[PDB]
Amino acid sequence: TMMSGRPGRVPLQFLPNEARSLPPPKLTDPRLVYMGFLGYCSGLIDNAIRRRPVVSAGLHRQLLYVTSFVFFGYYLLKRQDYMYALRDHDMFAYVKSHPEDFPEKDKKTYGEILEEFHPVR
Amino acid sequence: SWDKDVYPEPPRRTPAPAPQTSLPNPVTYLTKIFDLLVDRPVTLAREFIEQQHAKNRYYYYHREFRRVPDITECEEKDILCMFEAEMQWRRDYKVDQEIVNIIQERLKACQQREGESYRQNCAKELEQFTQVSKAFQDRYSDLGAHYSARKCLAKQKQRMLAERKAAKE
Repeated sequence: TMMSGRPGRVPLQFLPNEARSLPPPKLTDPRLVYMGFLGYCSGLIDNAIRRRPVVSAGLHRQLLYVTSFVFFGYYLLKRQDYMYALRDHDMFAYVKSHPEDFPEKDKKTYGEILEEFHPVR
Repeated sequence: SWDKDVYPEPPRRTPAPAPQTSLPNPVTYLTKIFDLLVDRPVTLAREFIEQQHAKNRYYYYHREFRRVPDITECEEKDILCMFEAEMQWRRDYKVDQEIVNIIQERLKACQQREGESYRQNCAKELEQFTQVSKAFQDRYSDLGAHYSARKCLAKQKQRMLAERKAAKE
């Protein structure tokens, strides 16, 4: 289950305090813009289902859709970035603490390596 | 305009006109008519256009790429060095293709110019084309549609191993 059993993980915590050391996702993030686009599409489908003008009826409702989607998308992206940073940090620490399992290989240039040539006739 | 060393042309040996009959050669009169009705206006137009070109004289340059370390001096996964070497190798491949093209142009020019004595008078051009073709076929052949510098290196290594085996026998 990988990250579930990490030491110090507080249960039912969306964003740990250590996540604040990471840069927050920019408000112009393409992922956040796509979340807003999903909210707008949800508003359009809500208008379509209730048989009202799709692109004009209920501007407040569509605005609320977009705002909620952007808000939850921002927090979701922050958590995702935190989790990927945790993964990279743990991988780097494990590599550093286990030199034998990840040894540097001899760097032989192509002039030295013999790769067989397969002709195309 | 073109360097005559790159494209050799033999000295022009044109026989002198020595007519024996007194009939008026229609070819001479036709050539004079052509030179009066076509050459003169064409030359005047070219003079005008060349004057206009000389009025606004600007230049263009031949981009020169410096030599880059080859695929031989390139680490296993050094993507940057491999990219540089691959681009240089592709440029060299294009240059060698154009060299073969120049040699083929020489061969065709010799074949046409010599007329009915091309077989004996173009042996040198045939020899040059044979040398260049053998070199090109040794270097760039059987690589396939997905050729790369690593593949030429492999073919060269195979050829050198074969040469060593022949030398040790």
